[PDB]
Amino acid sequence: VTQTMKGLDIQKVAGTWYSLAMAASDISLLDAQSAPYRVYVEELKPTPEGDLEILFQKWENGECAQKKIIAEKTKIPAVFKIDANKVLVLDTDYKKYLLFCMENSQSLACQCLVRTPEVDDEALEKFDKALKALPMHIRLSFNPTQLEEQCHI
Amino acid sequence: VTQTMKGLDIQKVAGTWYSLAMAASDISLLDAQSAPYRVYVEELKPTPEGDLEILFQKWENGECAQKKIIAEKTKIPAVFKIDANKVLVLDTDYKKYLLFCMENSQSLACQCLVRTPEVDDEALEKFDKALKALPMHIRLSFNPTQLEEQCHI
Ligand SMILES: CCCCCCCCCCCC(=O)O
Ligand SMILES: CCCCCCCCCCCC(=O)O
Ligand SMILES: [Cl-]
Ligand SMILES: [Cl-]
Repeated sequence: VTQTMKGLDIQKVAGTWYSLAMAASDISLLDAQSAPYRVYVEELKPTPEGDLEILFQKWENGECAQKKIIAEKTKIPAVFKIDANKVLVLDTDYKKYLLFCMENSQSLACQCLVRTPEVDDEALEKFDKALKALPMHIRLSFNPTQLEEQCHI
Repeated sequence: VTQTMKGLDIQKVAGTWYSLAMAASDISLLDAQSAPYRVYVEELKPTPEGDLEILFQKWENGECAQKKIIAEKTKIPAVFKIDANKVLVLDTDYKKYLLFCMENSQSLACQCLVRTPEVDDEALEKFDKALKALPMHIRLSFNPTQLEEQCHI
């Protein structure tokens, strides 16, 4: 991944987000409700030290689980680390959309986050543009009804 | 779907094809190996009367089944009917790629077929252009190894 947000101000990503689209290098990373990278972002909670707490939903064992993880800052404002993985922030306008990618050490999943439960065509175009450079083999997007449901069911 | 092949000569689609990419209006139409529209085209066998016999693979009950169906001609050269559905041929150059869609009566799945087990970037661009007009919520594509395996496993 060679696209990062220049000048990212992590404090201004605080608050509510919706996983409007997802994409991944391998079909099995997103194909089932219980696939490893099928994660629905709910809320971003930046810390004063500049770590990113993430609230998300994940389907585990026929149930939509509410989950929490800390992404630790690095020397690069647009790149965080997660234990189990790099999180890279590609692009955001803070008020409407955020594009990000997660990568292990060849598995890659990226999302288009939006602030409201609405299909934002401009944000999906930028998402689409950013993926043109990436070896993606699965793409999902969700309608506004799914965006307001637990695990987008 | 409002894109059909003007002047389609059904006889010249005869022979070998590979399902390089698939897309569908609903995630559950393509998300599992056993999803209803997860069909891998193998061979097209036009009949003299101008019907289209289709050989395809489908994963049923932990097994890759070899299957056969007849798409009946209509008054439109680019549109066929299948019992269980309209099949529409959007675009083909006969020698390299064929784009088609299947629709019931709101469910819609489209494929990019190629002649050889190769990622044809030009054909994927046209596939991408044709889908811009369609309400797709899932896209898959397959690498050359998967293209040469039963059910693209
Ligand atoms: C602005 C960055 C958004 C990052 C969201 C990443 C989601 C973390 C998912 C971790 C997977 C898991 O813990 O099961
Ligand atoms: C040029 C047209 C290509 C058409 C291929 C259609 C595939 C048919 C799949 C039917 C589904 C089923 O019978 O289970
Ligand atoms: Cl999209
Ligand atoms: Cl594609």
